[PDB]
Amino acid sequence: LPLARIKKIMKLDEDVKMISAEAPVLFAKAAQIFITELTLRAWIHTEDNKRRTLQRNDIAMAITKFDQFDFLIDIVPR
Amino acid sequence: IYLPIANVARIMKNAIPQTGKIAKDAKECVQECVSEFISFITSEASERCHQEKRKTINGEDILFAMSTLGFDSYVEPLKLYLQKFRE
Repeated sequence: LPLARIKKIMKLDEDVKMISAEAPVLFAKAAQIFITELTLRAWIHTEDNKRRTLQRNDIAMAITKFDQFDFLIDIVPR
Repeated sequence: IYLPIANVARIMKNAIPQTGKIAKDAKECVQECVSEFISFITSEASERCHQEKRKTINGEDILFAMSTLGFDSYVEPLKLYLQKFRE
Protein backbone atom coordinates (compact mmCIF):
# COMPACT_ATOMS: atom_id res chain seq x y z
CA LEU A 1 0.00 0.00 0.00
CA PRO A 2 1.14 3.56 -0.86
CA LEU A 3 1.81 5.46 2.35
CA ALA A 4 1.25 8.91 0.89
CA ARG A 5 -2.41 8.04 0.29
CA ILE A 6 -2.85 6.86 3.89
CA LYS A 7 -1.35 10.12 5.10
CA LYS A 8 -3.74 12.09 2.90
CA ILE A 9 -6.70 10.21 4.36
CA MET A 10 -5.54 10.95 7.90
CA LYS A 11 -5.24 14.64 7.03
CA LEU A 12 -8.85 14.91 5.89
CA ASP A 13 -9.39 15.63 9.59
CA GLU A 14 -8.74 19.38 9.83
CA ASP A 15 -7.17 19.00 13.30
CA VAL A 16 -4.55 16.52 12.04
CA LYS A 17 -1.52 18.42 10.72
CA MET A 18 1.49 16.49 12.03
CA ILE A 19 1.81 12.75 11.64
CA SER A 20 4.74 10.56 12.68
CA ALA A 21 6.48 8.63 9.92
CA GLU A 22 5.53 5.36 11.64
CA ALA A 23 1.78 5.98 11.79
CA PRO A 24 1.07 5.30 8.09
CA VAL A 25 3.15 2.10 8.30
CA LEU A 26 0.95 0.83 11.12
CA PHE A 27 -2.16 1.73 9.10
CA ALA A 28 -0.90 -0.11 6.01
CA LYS A 29 -0.88 -3.38 7.98
CA ALA A 30 -4.07 -2.47 9.87
CA ALA A 31 -5.86 -1.84 6.58
CA GLN A 32 -4.90 -5.31 5.37
CA ILE A 33 -6.16 -6.95 8.56
CA PHE A 34 -9.38 -4.92 8.48
CA ILE A 35 -10.18 -5.52 4.81
CA THR A 36 -9.60 -9.25 5.31
CA GLU A 37 -11.88 -9.59 8.35
CA LEU A 38 -14.57 -7.35 6.85
CA THR A 39 -14.55 -9.28 3.58
CA LEU A 40 -14.57 -12.67 5.30
CA ARG A 41 -17.54 -11.58 7.41
CA ALA A 42 -19.46 -10.19 4.44
CA TRP A 43 -18.86 -13.44 2.56
CA ILE A 44 -20.64 -15.34 5.34
CA HIS A 45 -23.85 -13.68 4.16
CA THR A 46 -22.94 -14.12 0.49
CA GLU A 47 -22.71 -17.87 1.09
CA ASP A 48 -25.83 -17.93 3.26
CA ASN A 49 -27.68 -16.59 0.21
CA LYS A 50 -26.03 -19.20 -2.00
CA ARG A 51 -24.49 -16.44 -4.11
CA ARG A 52 -21.02 -16.29 -5.62
CA THR A 53 -20.79 -12.50 -5.81
CA LEU A 54 -20.09 -10.45 -2.69
CA GLN A 55 -22.47 -7.47 -2.53
CA ARG A 56 -22.74 -4.24 -0.54
CA ASN A 57 -25.77 -5.64 1.29
CA ASP A 58 -23.58 -8.52 2.52
CA ILE A 59 -21.17 -5.96 3.98
CA ALA A 60 -24.03 -4.02 5.59
CA MET A 61 -25.26 -7.26 7.16
CA ALA A 62 -21.78 -8.20 8.42
CA ILE A 63 -21.43 -4.81 10.07
CA THR A 64 -24.48 -5.47 12.26
CA LYS A 65 -22.99 -8.74 13.57
CA PHE A 66 -19.58 -7.65 14.86
CA ASP A 67 -19.14 -5.14 17.70
CA GLN A 68 -15.84 -4.08 16.16
CA PHE A 69 -17.78 -2.76 13.18
CA ASP A 70 -20.26 -0.65 15.19
CA PHE A 71 -18.61 2.51 13.84
CA LEU A 72 -19.75 1.56 10.32
CA ILE A 73 -23.46 1.06 11.00
CA ASP A 74 -24.56 4.39 9.54
CA ILE A 75 -21.90 4.29 6.79
CA VAL A 76 -23.20 1.04 5.25
CA PRO A 77 -26.74 0.55 6.58
CA ARG A 78 -28.90 -2.47 5.87
CA ILE B 1 -9.92 10.00 -0.63
CA TYR B 2 -9.50 6.21 -0.76
CA LEU B 3 -6.80 3.54 -1.01
CA PRO B 4 -6.38 2.31 -4.63
CA ILE B 5 -9.29 0.06 -5.52
CA ALA B 6 -6.94 -2.53 -7.06
CA ASN B 7 -5.07 -2.93 -3.76
CA VAL B 8 -8.31 -3.21 -1.81
CA ALA B 9 -9.76 -5.71 -4.29
CA ARG B 10 -6.62 -7.88 -4.17
CA ILE B 11 -6.86 -8.24 -0.40
CA MET B 12 -10.60 -8.89 -0.66
CA LYS B 13 -10.06 -11.60 -3.27
CA ASN B 14 -7.57 -13.39 -1.03
CA ALA B 15 -10.26 -13.69 1.66
CA ILE B 16 -12.87 -15.53 -0.43
CA PRO B 17 -12.93 -18.71 -2.56
CA GLN B 18 -10.80 -18.73 -5.72
CA THR B 19 -13.95 -18.73 -7.86
CA GLY B 20 -15.75 -16.17 -5.75
CA LYS B 21 -16.57 -12.78 -7.26
CA ILE B 22 -16.87 -9.24 -5.91
CA ALA B 23 -19.26 -6.59 -7.22
CA LYS B 24 -17.66 -3.28 -8.15
CA ASP B 25 -20.06 -1.60 -5.72
CA ALA B 26 -18.80 -3.88 -2.92
CA LYS B 27 -15.17 -2.97 -3.62
CA GLU B 28 -16.12 0.70 -3.45
CA CYS B 29 -17.99 -0.01 -0.22
CA VAL B 30 -14.90 -1.54 1.35
CA GLN B 31 -12.87 1.44 0.11
CA GLU B 32 -15.31 3.68 2.00
CA CYS B 33 -15.09 1.51 5.10
CA VAL B 34 -11.27 1.51 5.12
CA SER B 35 -11.08 5.28 5.00
CA GLU B 36 -13.68 5.46 7.77
CA PHE B 37 -11.56 3.02 9.79
CA ILE B 38 -8.42 5.14 9.38
CA SER B 39 -10.32 8.32 10.28
CA PHE B 40 -11.97 6.72 13.34
CA ILE B 41 -8.64 5.56 14.78
CA THR B 42 -6.83 8.77 13.83
CA SER B 43 -9.37 10.97 15.58
CA GLU B 44 -8.81 9.15 18.87
CA ALA B 45 -5.04 9.04 18.34
CA SER B 46 -5.07 12.81 17.81
CA GLU B 47 -6.89 13.31 21.11
CA ARG B 48 -4.38 11.07 22.90
CA CYS B 49 -1.47 12.94 21.30
CA HIS B 50 -2.88 16.27 22.50
CA GLN B 51 -3.53 14.97 26.02
CA GLU B 52 0.09 13.82 26.19
CA LYS B 53 1.18 17.38 25.36
CA ARG B 54 2.48 16.47 21.92
CA LYS B 55 1.64 17.51 18.36
CA THR B 56 2.87 14.76 16.05
CA ILE B 57 0.61 11.72 16.29
CA ASN B 58 2.91 8.75 16.89
CA GLY B 59 2.76 4.96 16.83
CA GLU B 60 1.90 4.71 20.52
CA ASP B 61 -1.00 7.13 19.93
CA ILE B 62 -2.29 4.91 17.10
CA LEU B 63 -1.95 1.72 19.13
CA PHE B 64 -3.58 3.33 22.17
CA ALA B 65 -6.47 4.38 19.95
CA MET B 66 -6.84 0.89 18.48
CA SER B 67 -6.92 -0.68 21.93
CA THR B 68 -9.36 1.95 23.24
CA LEU B 69 -11.73 1.73 20.28
CA GLY B 70 -12.17 -2.04 20.26
CA PHE B 71 -9.29 -3.16 18.03
CA ASP B 72 -6.83 -4.42 20.66
CA SER B 73 -6.29 -7.63 18.68
CA TYR B 74 -4.50 -5.49 16.06
CA VAL B 75 -1.83 -4.27 18.48
CA GLU B 76 0.61 -7.18 18.67
CA PRO B 77 0.49 -7.89 14.93
CA LEU B 78 1.09 -4.20 14.21
CA LYS B 79 4.02 -3.97 16.59
CA LEU B 80 5.67 -6.98 14.94
CA TYR B 81 5.06 -5.52 11.49
CA LEU B 82 6.56 -2.13 12.38
CA GLN B 83 9.55 -3.79 14.02
CA LYS B 84 10.22 -5.85 10.90
CA PHE B 85 9.69 -2.78 8.72
CA ARG B 86 12.38 -0.79 10.49
CA GLU B 87 14.90 -3.53 11.28
